[PDB]
Amino acid sequence: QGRPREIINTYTEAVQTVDPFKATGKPHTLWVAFAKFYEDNGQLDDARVILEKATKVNFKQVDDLASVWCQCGELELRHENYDEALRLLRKATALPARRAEYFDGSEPVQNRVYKSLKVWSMLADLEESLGTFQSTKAVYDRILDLRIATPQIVINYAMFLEEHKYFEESFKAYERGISLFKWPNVSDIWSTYLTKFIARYGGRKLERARDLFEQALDGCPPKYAKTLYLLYAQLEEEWGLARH
Amino acid sequence: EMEMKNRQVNHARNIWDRAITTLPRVNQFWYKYTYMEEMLGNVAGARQVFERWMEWQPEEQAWHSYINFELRYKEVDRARTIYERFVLVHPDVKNWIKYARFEEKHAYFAHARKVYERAVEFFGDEHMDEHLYVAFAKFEENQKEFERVRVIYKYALDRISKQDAQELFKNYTIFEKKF
Repeated sequence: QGRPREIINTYTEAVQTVDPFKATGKPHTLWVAFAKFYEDNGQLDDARVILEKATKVNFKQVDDLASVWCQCGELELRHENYDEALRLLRKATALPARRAEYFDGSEPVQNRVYKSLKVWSMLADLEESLGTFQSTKAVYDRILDLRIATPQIVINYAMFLEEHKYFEESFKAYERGISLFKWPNVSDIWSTYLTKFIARYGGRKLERARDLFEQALDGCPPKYAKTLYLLYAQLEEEWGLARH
Repeated sequence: EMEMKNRQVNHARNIWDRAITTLPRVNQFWYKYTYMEEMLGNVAGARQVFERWMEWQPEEQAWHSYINFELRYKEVDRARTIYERFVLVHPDVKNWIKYARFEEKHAYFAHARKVYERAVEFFGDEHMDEHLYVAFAKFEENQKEFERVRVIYKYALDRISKQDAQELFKNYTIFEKKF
C-alpha cells in the first residue's frame, strides 16, 4: 500500500516487522529490501546503520548474514565508482576470513564455500567486468573456501590462468578439482584443463603430460558415457610414435 | 548427620568446619559439607569451602565435582578462572582433552585457539599421548577447514613409529576425505 510514496512515512511501517521468532533468511532478505527502501530514502542515510545492525546476528552459524552483506556488496556495485565499494566490500569481505560459520544450529558443518566464496568473488576476481584482482586474490578465494569449492572451479581456474597462465595454476586446478568432488564431476573439467593446459603450458608432445593425464584418469569410472582413450590414445598417436 | 537432622544449623556448621579443619585428608566430611551447602542457599561461604577443599590438594573426582557444581550454577567466568589451576596440577590425557570445555558452550574461538596452542606447547612434543591429535581433528572437523589438513598430515613429527594407529588410520582418512 502506497509503496513508492504515500506520506513518505508508512515505508517505515513496511520496514517494521518485529515479532521475534525462529526464522532463517527472512529478516535478512526483508532487511536488504528495507535497505533498498533506504536507498530510496536518501541512499547512504540510515543504510550503514541497517547493514551494521543486521550484520551481527548471534555468532556466525547463519547463511543469511553473508547473504545480506553480499547483497550490500551488490548495492555497492550499483554505487558506480568502486573506490568506496571496494573499501567497504574489502573490510566486510575480510571479516568472514577470521570466523565463518558452525557455531550452533542445524548445520553440522560451516559450509563457507558458497557464502564466503561469493563475498570473496564479489570483492575481487569476478571474471566478468570488475578489475582490481591481485595476483594473490585467487589464493584468497581458494583460501576463502579453505577446503574445496565447486561453485566457481572452471571460472576460478580461468581467473588463475588469466592472472598467471602457467603450470602452477594448472596443477593447483588439478588438485582443487580432484579434492573438490570425487569421480569425474570436477575431475572431468580437470582433465579438459589438463589437456588444454598440457598443450598450452607443459608443451606439445610432452612425456610428463601423458604421464599425468594417464596417472589421474588411470582406473576411472566411465566418465559421462565413456572415455578411456580418445584424448590419451589420439594424443599418443599424434605425438609421432607409431609404437606406443 | 545428627546435627544436620535437627533444626540447629549454626552448631552443625561449626561441627562441619571443625571436622574439615581437623580432618583435611578426609573426603566424606567435605562431601557432606557440600551436600549441606547445596541444601542451603547459594551464598559465598559454599564457594569459600570449595576453594578451601581445592586448596588442600584434592583429587580429580573433587575437581570434577566442583566444575560440575560451577557449571550447574550458570557460571562462565568463575568456571573458566577456576579451571586454570586444575590443568597445572594433574597433566593427564583426560584432563588435557577436557581443558577445552568452552568450545561446547559458546564455541569460544580465541579460547579454543589458545587451548590448542597450550596443548601443542605442553609436554608430549614427540608422542602427544595418542589423544590430543584425535580431539584436535574432531574440533577441526566440527569447525571450518582452517587447520584440518595441516595437523593431520604435516604434524607427523610427534608420531610414534607408524604415523597413525592400527584402527584409526583409515577412519581418520575417511573423516578427512568426506569433510
